[PDB]
Amino acid sequence: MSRRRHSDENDGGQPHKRRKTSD
Amino acid sequence: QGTVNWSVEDIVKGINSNNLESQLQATQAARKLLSREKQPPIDNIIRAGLIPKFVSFLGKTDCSPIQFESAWALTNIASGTSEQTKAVVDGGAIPAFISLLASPHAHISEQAVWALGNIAGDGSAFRDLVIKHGAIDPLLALLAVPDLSTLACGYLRNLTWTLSNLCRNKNPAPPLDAVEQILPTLVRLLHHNDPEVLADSCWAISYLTDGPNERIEMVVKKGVVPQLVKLLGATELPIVTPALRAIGNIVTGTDEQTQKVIDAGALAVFPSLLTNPKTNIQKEATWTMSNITAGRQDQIQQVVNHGLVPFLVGVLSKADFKTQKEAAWAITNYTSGGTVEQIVYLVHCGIIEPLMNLLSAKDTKIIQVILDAISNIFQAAEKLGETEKLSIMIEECGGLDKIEALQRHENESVYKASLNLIEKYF
Repeated sequence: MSRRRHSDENDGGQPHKRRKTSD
Repeated sequence: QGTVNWSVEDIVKGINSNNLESQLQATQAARKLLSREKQPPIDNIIRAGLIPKFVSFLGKTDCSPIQFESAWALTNIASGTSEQTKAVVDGGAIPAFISLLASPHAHISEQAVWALGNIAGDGSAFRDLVIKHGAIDPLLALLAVPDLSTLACGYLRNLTWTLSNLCRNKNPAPPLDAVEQILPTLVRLLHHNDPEVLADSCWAISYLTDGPNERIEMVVKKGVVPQLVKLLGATELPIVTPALRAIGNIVTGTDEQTQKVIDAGALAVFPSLLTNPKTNIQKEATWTMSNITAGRQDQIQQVVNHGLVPFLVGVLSKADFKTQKEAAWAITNYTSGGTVEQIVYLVHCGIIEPLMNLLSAKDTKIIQVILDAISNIFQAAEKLGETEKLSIMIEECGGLDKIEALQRHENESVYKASLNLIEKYF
């Protein structure tokens, strides 16, 4: 009766990309 | 001040000058535009046709500063929409960035790591394209040191982040051989002491275990489960969240994979997780529990032994609705697979009243789920001849009122389950 993650949910909300605004 | 707030027009003029220093100065000006707090003019830079120039500058071994400035500029273009990332890839940036991974200049190598992570972060196609161009070997070589602690913090964090994007996304999942290639380095990162590295390493593991049993097994066989359980108890929410995500993913696998989670001691952490002040943690934890109660009777027994049934009663009684739903699933699964004795224990812990109260929900499927659980519990009472005591317990807390009403519910399945319960026990 195991239920995997629903296809309509994201993978946890972490940013996919990052812009570098400082050094 | 010299390279601050140039117009795109002026940037183009400098870049088209064929004076390398003028080009460097203009590339830095572009970098600063693309690095500003608000609304970087990414499309304007793309429209000005600058990407091919920036890409060419990546190859200027003789002028490391323009390599860095252009890598930074390109990183930021690639950080935008899929169309903006595509523009960078279309300009030939992938192999050029991979070549820079070997740079003697750490800040340049790091910038290339970052850019490649943005590209891979776009989706499985670009992820897989970065892999085909051969990024994994040089990326892993940068981490091939005796002790990770010798690396600059920022550098290591960027490397971990880019590696996690290479583990990310499905349809399709990353190539099996790429995953196998990355895992040992990932396992090592999972034991590092920097909170940011730990968080991203856990995220990577969560992506890898979000898939069929074969994908889960690749990770579990590396022996990381005990470390994941340790991270599950971390103080930092940014670590607990991905650790729990991965543990939950693992227990969607076979009963043997689930046992590894139990054996590693994960259940002792659930009293805290199931009362965690972060709504999402309670929800994820209860979902995880529902997949554990879908296991074997000996695994349900361990849930019992760890005292987790009262915590499930708690969540059913009071939690965010999404969490209460996972709780309902946990109970239905439990009652479906449990022994008579285990099911009876459920009732003694007080499951019945909060189950009945949830029948007032406007969610059709959880009514089905709850009605299923009640059927299961009744079935267990039958074998004891105690059906009457349950019927009364259910009527006393207002449960019979709710069920009878559910005969004029417009869903077919709840219609049947309702009348059938009445017919049989009321």
